[PDB]
Amino acid sequence: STLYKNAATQTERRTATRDAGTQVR
Amino acid sequence: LYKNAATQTERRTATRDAGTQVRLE
Amino acid sequence: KAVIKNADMSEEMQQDAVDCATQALEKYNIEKDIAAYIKKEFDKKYNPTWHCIVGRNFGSYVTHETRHFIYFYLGQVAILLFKSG
Amino acid sequence: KAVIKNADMSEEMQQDAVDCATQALEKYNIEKDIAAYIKKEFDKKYNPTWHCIVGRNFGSYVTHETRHFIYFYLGQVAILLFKS
Amino acid sequence: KAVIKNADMSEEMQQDAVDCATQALEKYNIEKDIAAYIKKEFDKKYNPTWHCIVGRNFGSYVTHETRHFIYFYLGQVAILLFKSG
Amino acid sequence: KAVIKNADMSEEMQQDAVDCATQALEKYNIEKDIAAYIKKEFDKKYNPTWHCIVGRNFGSYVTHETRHFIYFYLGQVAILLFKSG
Repeated sequence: STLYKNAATQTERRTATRDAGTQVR
Repeated sequence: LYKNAATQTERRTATRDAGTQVRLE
Repeated sequence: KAVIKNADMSEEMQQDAVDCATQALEKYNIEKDIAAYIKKEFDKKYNPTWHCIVGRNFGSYVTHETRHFIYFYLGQVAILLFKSG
Repeated sequence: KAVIKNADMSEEMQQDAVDCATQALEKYNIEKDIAAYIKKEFDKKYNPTWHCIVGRNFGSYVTHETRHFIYFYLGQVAILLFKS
Repeated sequence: KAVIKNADMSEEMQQDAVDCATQALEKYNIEKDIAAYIKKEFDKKYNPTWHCIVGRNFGSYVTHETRHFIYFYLGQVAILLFKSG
Repeated sequence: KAVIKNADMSEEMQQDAVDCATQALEKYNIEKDIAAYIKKEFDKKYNPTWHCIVGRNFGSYVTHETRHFIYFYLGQVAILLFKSG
């Protein structure tokens, strides 16, 4: 009748964050 | 019979503010 | 600014989930309180029973009814919402 | 090093959660894999269906079968285990 | 008198950063204190936690939350302001 | 050839920052690239998130997790390394 699945999640800090480099010229 | 539940994390990372000044030029 | 990381859910229920989260995001600040609002709203509109996990660092292994799972980011916070019987 | 924040489950069920969780940490390092290791075992020791959350910063509002809820701290990581 | 070199933030927040920096330059002389004024106010008006670097010769590699980064020239000094944590 | 100006991190982790900095200076010449090398290496050995500022003229005001901050001179350059977020 009703179908159930297993599922797993993990948080990655990256998804909402970006790396940035800056150099004074 | 179902009951509701609420959980919150109390883990506390200690935080410090730091200032630095470099004048080599 | 919503990114669906994983979903097994109707696009309308998916859109409903993010909309429900945004409002929960507007009014409440404690992850437990955010989660409670979400689980309650989804328990009425769609039949019980739902569970909601809100946080920035957590890992999960759950069992959910099919077409009733979503794991997504709104800003920097992850929302796990699913139905298990 | 187990401190239970809140619980509605039997004392052996209280204790069993700690043993499987402590052991799982010895074997695994990623929170998702820790949760999978424990949740599978708790499907066996008491029958399905169980759910497990492993992390250090998260809030949850769940609905559980009565006498089947636990939320506790192990070291720096919180483990939420319940049956639905 | 402000040249914005790179940004991932709202224009409303962009102008606020430049306005806040101008005020810091009016009151303070040491780059460390200028940076402190901006970071503290940006922790108040917008949520913690912010970090600020002010100088004429430095290189940086940081990780910032999306929509919360700005790097601009004000006066003779480069100002880096972003939120991480 | 490092002078530790200020530090809140393990004497063992302090040496790694200095050791990693020596390698970063050997491999790269541009301050931005030196900073990138340090932040990445410290992201692997210790968990994210790290930030590094490399330069000779700058002021900074940052917020760091305790026992994860170091500020030192290496060669002709000052290096700021800290962990937040």
